[PDB]
Amino acid sequence: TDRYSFSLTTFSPSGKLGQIDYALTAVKQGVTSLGIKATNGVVIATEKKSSSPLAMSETLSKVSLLTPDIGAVYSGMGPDYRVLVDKSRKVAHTSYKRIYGEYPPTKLLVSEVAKIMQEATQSGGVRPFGVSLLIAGHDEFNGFSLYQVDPSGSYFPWKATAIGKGSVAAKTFLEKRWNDELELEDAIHIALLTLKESVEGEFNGDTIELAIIGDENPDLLGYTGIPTDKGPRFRKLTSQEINDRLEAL
Amino acid sequence: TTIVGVKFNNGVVIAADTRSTQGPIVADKNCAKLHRISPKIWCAGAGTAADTEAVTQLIGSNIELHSLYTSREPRVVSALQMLKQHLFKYQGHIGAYLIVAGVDPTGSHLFSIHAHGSTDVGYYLSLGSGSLAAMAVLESHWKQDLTKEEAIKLASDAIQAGIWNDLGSGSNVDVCVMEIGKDAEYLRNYLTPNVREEKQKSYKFPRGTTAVLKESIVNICDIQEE
Amino acid sequence: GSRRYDSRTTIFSPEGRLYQVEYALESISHAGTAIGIMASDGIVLAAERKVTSTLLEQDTSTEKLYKLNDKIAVAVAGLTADAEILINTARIHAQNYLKTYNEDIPVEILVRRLSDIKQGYTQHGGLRPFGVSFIYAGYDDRYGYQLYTSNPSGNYTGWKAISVGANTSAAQTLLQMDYKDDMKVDDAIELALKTLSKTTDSSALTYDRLEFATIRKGANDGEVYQKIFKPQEIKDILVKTGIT
Amino acid sequence: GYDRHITIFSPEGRLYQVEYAFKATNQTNINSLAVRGKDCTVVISQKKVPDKLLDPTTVSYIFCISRTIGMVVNGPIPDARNAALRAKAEAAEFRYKYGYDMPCDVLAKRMANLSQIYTQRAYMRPLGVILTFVSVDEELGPSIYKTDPAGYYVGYKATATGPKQQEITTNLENHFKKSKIDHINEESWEKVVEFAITHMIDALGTEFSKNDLEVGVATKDKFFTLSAENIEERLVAIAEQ
Amino acid sequence: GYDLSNSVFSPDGRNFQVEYAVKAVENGTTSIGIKCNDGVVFAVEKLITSKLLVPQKNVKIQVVDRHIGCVYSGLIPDGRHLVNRGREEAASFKKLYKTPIPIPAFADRLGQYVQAHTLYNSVRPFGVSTIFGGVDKNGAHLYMLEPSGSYWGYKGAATGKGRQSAKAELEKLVDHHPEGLSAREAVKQAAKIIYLAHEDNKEKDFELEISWCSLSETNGLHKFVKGDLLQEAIDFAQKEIN
Amino acid sequence: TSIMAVTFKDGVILGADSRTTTGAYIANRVTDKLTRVHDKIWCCRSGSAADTQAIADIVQYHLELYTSQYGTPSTETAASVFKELCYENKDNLTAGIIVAGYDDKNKGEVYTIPLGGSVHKLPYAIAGSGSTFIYGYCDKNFRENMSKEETVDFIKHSLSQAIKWDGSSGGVIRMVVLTAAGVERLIFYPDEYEQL
Amino acid sequence: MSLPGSKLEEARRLVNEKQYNEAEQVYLSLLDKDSSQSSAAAGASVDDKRRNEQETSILELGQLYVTMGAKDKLREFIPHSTEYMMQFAKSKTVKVLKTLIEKFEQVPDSLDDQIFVCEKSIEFAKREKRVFLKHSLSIKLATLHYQKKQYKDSLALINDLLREFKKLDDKPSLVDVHLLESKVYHKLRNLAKSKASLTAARTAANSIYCPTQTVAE
Repeated sequence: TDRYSFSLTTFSPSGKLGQIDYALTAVKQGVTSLGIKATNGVVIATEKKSSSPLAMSETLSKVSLLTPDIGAVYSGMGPDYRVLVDKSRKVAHTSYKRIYGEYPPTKLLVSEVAKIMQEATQSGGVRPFGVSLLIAGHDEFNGFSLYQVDPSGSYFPWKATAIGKGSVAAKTFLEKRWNDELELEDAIHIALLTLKESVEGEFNGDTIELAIIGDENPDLLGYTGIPTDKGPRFRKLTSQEINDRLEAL
Repeated sequence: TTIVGVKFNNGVVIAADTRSTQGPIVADKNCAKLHRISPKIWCAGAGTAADTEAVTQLIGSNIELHSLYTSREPRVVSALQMLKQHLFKYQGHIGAYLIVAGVDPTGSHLFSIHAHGSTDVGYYLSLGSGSLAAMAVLESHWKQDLTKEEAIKLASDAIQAGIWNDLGSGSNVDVCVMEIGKDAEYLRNYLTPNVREEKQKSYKFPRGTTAVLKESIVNICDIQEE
Repeated sequence: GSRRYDSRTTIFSPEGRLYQVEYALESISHAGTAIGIMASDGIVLAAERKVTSTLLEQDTSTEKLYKLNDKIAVAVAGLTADAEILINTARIHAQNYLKTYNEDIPVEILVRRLSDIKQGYTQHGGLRPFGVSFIYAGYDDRYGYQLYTSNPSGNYTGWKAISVGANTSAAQTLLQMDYKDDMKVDDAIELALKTLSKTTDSSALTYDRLEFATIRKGANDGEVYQKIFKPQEIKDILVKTGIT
Repeated sequence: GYDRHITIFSPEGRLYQVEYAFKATNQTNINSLAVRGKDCTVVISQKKVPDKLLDPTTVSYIFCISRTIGMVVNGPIPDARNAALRAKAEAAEFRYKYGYDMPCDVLAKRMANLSQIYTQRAYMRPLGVILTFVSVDEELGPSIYKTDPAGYYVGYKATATGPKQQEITTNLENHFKKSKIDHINEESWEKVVEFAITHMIDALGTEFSKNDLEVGVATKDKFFTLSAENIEERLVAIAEQ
Repeated sequence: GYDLSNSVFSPDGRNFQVEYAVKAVENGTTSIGIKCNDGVVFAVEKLITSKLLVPQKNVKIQVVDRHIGCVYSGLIPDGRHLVNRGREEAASFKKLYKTPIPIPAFADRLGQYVQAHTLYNSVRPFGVSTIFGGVDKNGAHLYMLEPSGSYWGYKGAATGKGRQSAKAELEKLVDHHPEGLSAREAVKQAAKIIYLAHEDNKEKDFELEISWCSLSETNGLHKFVKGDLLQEAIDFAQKEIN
Repeated sequence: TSIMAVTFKDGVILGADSRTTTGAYIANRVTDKLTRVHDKIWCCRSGSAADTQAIADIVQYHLELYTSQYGTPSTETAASVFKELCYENKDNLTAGIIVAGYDDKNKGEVYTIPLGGSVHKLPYAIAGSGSTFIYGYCDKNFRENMSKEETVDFIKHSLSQAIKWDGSSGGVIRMVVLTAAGVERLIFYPDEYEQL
Repeated sequence: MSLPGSKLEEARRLVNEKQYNEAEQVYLSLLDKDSSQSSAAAGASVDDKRRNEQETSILELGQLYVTMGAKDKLREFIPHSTEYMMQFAKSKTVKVLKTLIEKFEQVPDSLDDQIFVCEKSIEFAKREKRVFLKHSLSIKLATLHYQKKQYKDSLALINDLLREFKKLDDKPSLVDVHLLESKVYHKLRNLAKSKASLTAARTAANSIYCPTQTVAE
């Protein structure tokens, strides 16, 4: 049968939808991840944790690509994000690659993903996902943007933000380092320095995942010879390069 | 149109023309007939144009997904397999005459696919209405294990023969060279063999040489404050 | 089981009242204030955010204000998240009216539809209602400017001026005492700001915590031009009314 | 409360119902060990036959999902066959629609999603088995992926399972710290089987027989199982080292 | 708590609804299966609750395919439904691959099926253990299927109230023939240990039924035991217990 | 197109052309029709290209799953899946499939599947369009249980006449040998069977 | 790009293989070369954006400096290497300036020279640069006063950081200052508040982010 079509999100007798509050707790049990928005790029960073010392963090992806020019990174539950990134990609393709053809604006896509969060707080047999996403991107219309998607199903633009267990400390860190004008390089230094205080293990560049949605790079597209068309503004930094960056904090 | 694809040991080359005809009417002098299922998997299309374009849109999305899921280069035959199944249940009411080319880490590949859902392999294939004219020239000069430069030429010349003996082939010849273990090189307008001859006098007239009835202004620039 | 894990959430209570709706009104009082006032030249929608953070960008935040169509916009008070779904349903219903009748949708019709969805959640399916309250600014050709407030139960009531969100009591009374029916857009712009500064959840109302929007008939020919102001123009008007 | 009986969060953000699923794979007393060789991946695992009246040839914890990918299961046997079936259908599925055999990586990811879906419902019981997939792929090389009830998965240099698997893990970690690479060097897969047995005997403190072990080997483009006789050959070679 | 569905789980790592279902078969009839070299011999105790019944009319032995014997114990209506599904499976295989389903293949499929009803609170588990086997080109096979969805290879198996009495004798029977033994001789055996497992059912009386699938006599089809062979077995078991 | 397979002593040899026509234009002349759906059971495609390829993919999908749960398929078992899909598209799809394989349950076997879908065991099988002209030669010259060499040359000779009388059969002749000695792909270039 | 690389390499081979007095000439031309890149005298010697060179020039100018040998030339160089840092007008000056002073600290120079160079840095760090930077360079100057065995100059400096930087406070940089502070108090021979401030340093390091050096201290 099917008798689970009663929502598993409810209100509490003291107001405040209780289920999404619990789901927001799981983010404070999650890993720390942060995004600093520059005025000529965006940087996102997260820490890799595994349950084994024989585990490969070379086939572990916590920063994932949605479209060349837009990246995402989570804090919270792994499994939840693993399915949710696939649904983000799927709606972006079915509603903006088969209808509007080109890669969406950042603002558009953020709204669309928040609708799926919303539709896991409406129906039975589904309770919501317990991660928060930072979706960094650039469109040529609204410029650089950094957004944060809630487990409530809302979005917020931020100037700089963190999510994870060390989020509260991190936004206090960013207060004094932040400035309305930043370079992309300086952003890298600020981002990794804040995340060093939100990791209580050892802080390597082999176990720290770095990505920029900064400079275009054409040769990562797959072809060259038309410069009006580029390749990905997303660019993941390999490990040895990140090690160079640890020295640049 | 005409599409040639030549497979050889070290890679594959797919070339096409830019003349778009609807009927004997030429729709476009210039149009890109090279399409992208994926960034390594290029094709070009003949027959009816809307059907080729639609199905590469549709399968481009599915492959793009797959490429994200594996996070590495998409296999050519994935595209092949999906096209075939799609077309087979219409039974070829969707006219897609595609030459599907691509490279991947299990070698060079070259396929053709028909409306009904037939697939062929070869070390060279040709499709469209000008396929026939292309054939002949290829089969004389072709050898096992061509050089990339040599292959370039031979491709472009084959399309050239299409221009001269086929009426769906014309304006520009573009080439895309896809080599194993590198980036695909899109050589647009590799050979431009036809210019509009010069005219002998310019066609201006002074104003109102066409009569005008009335006029109005019409604003889209926005909306209005007061 | 399956009846073992349901306690029955969407039945009536012994006063004839839906548990979930009553809880919803309380959760909307947690969320920031939004006020609607109707001038005889326009409608002013003015909303205060429920979140303001250390480094929250609110300079482009269009997270309370949404254009449903080019004559109907809403101010949102409640869960922003919950509101999303109905916002886009409303866009679809509006465009459908234009598509088949070649005419802009009346304010009455659009609101009545959304209310039906809310009523529909407790009517069938075991589903909860969205904890949302909307204030609708809309123009039609049959009642002119119309002002509406809707609640999570699915009922609409007209107003001349109304408030939702946090601190509705205080706001409502002040609005009654100060509002006159011959006010303009200018007067209403200033009246809304003063009311929001008695209900600010901080100790000061700031330009980046304000979303401010108008629908004005000063646009030529009597056409209605909706304007969602830029962050420098809100700062511009807030020093004019003498809060900051 | 009743956030521990169905899969709904607590005021900690924790799913207790899901955590319990891990706690049941110790009840069959099956350990497995899987290491990447030089050109192979070997998994050796316990085989419990407590009676005569159980026929030992049938007692199998090894299910072939693909031609090339083996699966070894630690935990209750109903859920093992259930999980094997889903995985087999999906592998075939992908071969049909994508024109090659399903990657090990992608199969692991697939079962992870399905596991999450079994904890997404509120009347569905998570499949409590822990699954080890072993392969030699042609793009990822030797691979081990271990999926788990929650729907988390991650790649693996080596892995162990069972109630006693900490000890096994300790051994393997130290080996790869001396060797300083993520796979055992040798060059005959047979001797990688022998090495794996030695570490297992050290870890659980017991020497095994040809019917206390069941052994699976993936070489290039293939997976097969060793018979009980082949295993006895290996135990002579322990003497020979 | 943890006793109200089949998709709770305890911190102990145990599912009690499922475990409890094994107790259902523990109050069922005694049924045995001897794995032979040429085949299998099933026997089942049929309790007699009155003398109004008509013996060997009340079937618990249903054939599935033309070569797989199935006999079950526990809650009877439930077991008849389990066999009901399995006949559909037999026809489906035959339809697609044009050959009768193999013995291991059938075992597989039933395991999936019993798995399904302990994964949802919207279907009820079964209350039977079934014993089935046969001959195929991979040899003779014997399987016992729990209501948990578990099966294994079996040299000999039993279930019912007197599963203990049965299994104790089967251990000694592998001592008598450590090379396994013939199906034809196992008929007489099959009776013997139901009489021994009727010493746990010694405040009732019983009817003995025996069925066989063997490659050396019946050409590898599942048939019943009846007539002269049957009464030889009945006489054998009597004199021994007397 | 012509395809055939012929049993012999120690296994079975499969034989095909590599020319594929549509109309008067040859689409390609080196496309292999010898298809692998199991390591040890191969099959042969003829007639309309799409129909046979589609069915062949479906059967491979189903046989994979057979191996991973129940053990390997037999030649028989495999023929039935081809058969039954052709029975479900007997008014739509025209396919000639020969399923031949070498087992150790049954040594070499030839099954053939018509357009409408029926399975038929034969000691030799022919199908296609061009293989109906070589039919009489087949039966008059056939021998039961030949040598490996005798089988190779018989298939070579049958298809030479086929290419003779049919313009749709041409290119190279391709053969696969299924045995307990290995799997032997053979290729004969045109000059090599034109001498004869 | 090839020219600044080749000139750097040329210096290095002469040092270890030929003579340390032939490398001297190439050093002086190297510093002037570095000024051309820094003022963009061709486009920074790569043509049109400063591209790669921007980073490289101040990085090879400090590689030169540590190599190296205590020389009067080396001493003299450093006073005007802090003007070269302002010449660029870039925002990346924060990161490199710390390593610049540190290299000069390493090489024996004596009481005056290390302190004067570090103080000078503080003067340019309050001009326009970050608040984080000044505090770092104050930490460095503070350590110098203690090394040279001056404990009134160390104490007085330290008080103004710690007491007024609770309004510009998020930094893990006050852990450094407390530990240093205890060291100063120890050598004034007042152990009362040496102990009180040590405890505070320990508690301020009980939160987990701290380098290995930090705990060693």
